Amino acid sequence: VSPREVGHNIYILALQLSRHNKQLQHLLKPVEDPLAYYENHTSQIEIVRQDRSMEQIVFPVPGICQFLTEETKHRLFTTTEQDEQGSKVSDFFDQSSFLHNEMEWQRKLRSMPLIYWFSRRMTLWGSISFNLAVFINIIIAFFYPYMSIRPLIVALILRSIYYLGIGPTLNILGALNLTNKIVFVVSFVGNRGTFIRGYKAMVMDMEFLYHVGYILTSVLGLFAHELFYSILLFDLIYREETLFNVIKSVTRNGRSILLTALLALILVYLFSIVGFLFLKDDFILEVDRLPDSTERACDTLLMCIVTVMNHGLRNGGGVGDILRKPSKDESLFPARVVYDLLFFFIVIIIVLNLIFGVIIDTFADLRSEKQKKEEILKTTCFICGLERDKFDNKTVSFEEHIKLEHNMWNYLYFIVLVRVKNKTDYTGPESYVAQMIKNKNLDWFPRMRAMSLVS
Amino acid sequence: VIKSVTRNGRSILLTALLALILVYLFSIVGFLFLKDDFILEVDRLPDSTERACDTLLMCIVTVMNHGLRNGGGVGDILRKPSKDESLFPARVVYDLLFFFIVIIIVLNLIFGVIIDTFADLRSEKQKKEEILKTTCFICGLERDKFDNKTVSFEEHIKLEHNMWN
Ligand SMILES: Nc1ncnc2c1ncn2[C@@H]1O[C@H](COP(=O)(O)OP(=O)(O)OP(=O)(O)O)[C@@H](O)[C@H]1O
Ligand SMILES: Nc1ncnc2c1ncn2[C@@H]1O[C@H](COP(=O)(O)OP(=O)(O)OP(=O)(O)O)[C@@H](O)[C@H]1O
Ligand SMILES: [Ca+2]
Ligand SMILES: [Zn+2]
Ligand SMILES: [Zn+2]
Repeated sequence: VSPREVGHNIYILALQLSRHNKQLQHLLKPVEDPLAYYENHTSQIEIVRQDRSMEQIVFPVPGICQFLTEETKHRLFTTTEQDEQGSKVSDFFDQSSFLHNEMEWQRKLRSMPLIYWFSRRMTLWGSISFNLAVFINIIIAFFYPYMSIRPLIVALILRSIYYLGIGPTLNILGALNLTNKIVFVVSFVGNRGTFIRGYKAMVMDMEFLYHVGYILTSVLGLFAHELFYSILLFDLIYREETLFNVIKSVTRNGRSILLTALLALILVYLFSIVGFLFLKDDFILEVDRLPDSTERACDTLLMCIVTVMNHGLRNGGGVGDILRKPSKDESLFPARVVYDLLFFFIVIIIVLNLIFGVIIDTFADLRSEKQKKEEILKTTCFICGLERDKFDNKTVSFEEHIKLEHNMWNYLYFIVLVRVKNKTDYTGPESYVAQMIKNKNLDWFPRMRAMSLVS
Repeated sequence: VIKSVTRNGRSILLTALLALILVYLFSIVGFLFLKDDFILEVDRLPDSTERACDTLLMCIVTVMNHGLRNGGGVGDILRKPSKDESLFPARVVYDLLFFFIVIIIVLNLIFGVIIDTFADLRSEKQKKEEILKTTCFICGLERDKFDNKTVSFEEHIKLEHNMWN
């Protein structure tokens, strides 16, 4: 038995009693301070019983709950998605076991000082890696083939190049990049705790495979050929969230873009068939022969298709740009004019612009989705889903409702308490919530209801 | 109109850095495999062709300067290959890949960002104007609360909740 636990229980009893006594309410207010400690370690939630009645539960916060990370909290709060009924409770509750496993990993990790310290500088390791990769690629670009502190680093690199040489500078930079990427991967695993789910889950994790590929590329740059260092420049997309969104603008409707490209290819095949059938003599292409200056590019259907696809798409005016220039007196001049105008209109003006139109549409779609998600998150309760306008002209404000009454993290703390507490010691509401969790029922989370609003 | 471009200038610059990285990769490939094809015509002030891929730096400069500025891409300036050559399919794939990846997509991301910014500015301006016109500055009540009331919204904002008062 610990006096602190008994004091906390008596404090919870006093808090419950103070609802009907103003003197107790005043005395329990904190001015080291026992009241302040109990107040920072006490939490409260609202639950709905079988009889659709709302009850306020006050419980002490489990000790393991102090190890939850602000990055994990922000990530959950910003990624949790609504369900068909428009409720985030399903996903937020589904992540509870992962949250508890993360708390236990953090508690285990903080006992290992070196590894915790290494895990605390993941951003530093990544920045160092990116800077080394940029410098290596710049040196390669500017010297290949051969034979803030950033200004200081550039000066040291110039001095190393001037004294030792480009090869030795590149070798030192590569070794440093490899050591730093290894430290970064060790820090990444120690922090994210991805092994906690399992070796299968860790392998399935895309970030971990991306880092492993980074490591392999760095090894290849160091040993096989320095030119493999260029691939590391792709880390810019990983590092930048705006560039990633810009690329998403294109990768969200990639199926649409590819179908448009297949449609362009089909129109090119048809135009090549027509040209082979009727304009064979007009496909004369000039050629710079290495040590005649023109060749026929439509003697076979395959080659004609290749010529059209390669040149008409890449020419502003279309296929007609590369074709032999016809004389007005020729009997096929109107046919050629119709051919050229039809290709330029159908393929260049319309089909080639469908890809850019799809990209623009995707841009707008991403903008609208992001705005809607931000609006919902900012102006709606995470748990109950009530809007800010329901709390206007109310004793309790929306901010207090989300800070004290329906705190999702307080609900998580209750779930962890129900998980850690022995079955024999459960109270009424603890047992009800445990039974509901066992039965896979979320009706105990409030929904569009608030005790402060109704009373 | 200039704000339409300067609001997401970071996005434009990141797109340009991405274009530069693709140009660096394409230049590396060309130097490794298409060195002989980088022949550029030159008007010498008082031979008429020069090799523009003898070093990686110069090749990068050539690609960045000409392939971005040419509608058809880098393939426009490269030596024209004969179908009988054993590298003709490689050259075709090179040219189509550069024109598709760099010109069609990457160069259009800047214009797409500009258009998106245009729309964002339009929507923000409309929302701000609507709020200002149809909401009380002080109390924030809308016009629809004053319908069928002795005191109208205009009188509420002119006499009752005057910010200048
Ligand atoms: N149900 C909810 N609806 C909306 N926002 C919520 C909800 N629960 C928590 N938040 C927000 O999530 C963030 C986490 O709140 P939290 O209780 O952790 O406060 P804190 O300021 O980080 O902690 P402390 O001040 O007690 O050290 C805060 O922005 C809080 O407003
Ligand atoms: N709280 C408010 N909400 C909305 N509009 C307001 C508010 N207070 C003032 N305004 C508007 O701001 C402008 C300034 O009003 P102001 O009292 O100065 O009237 P004025 O016509 O300029 O003066 P006067 O007629 O007395 O010489 C007017 O358009 C008024 O409608
Ligand atoms: Ca009991
Ligand atoms: Zn609530
Ligand atoms: Zn008012």
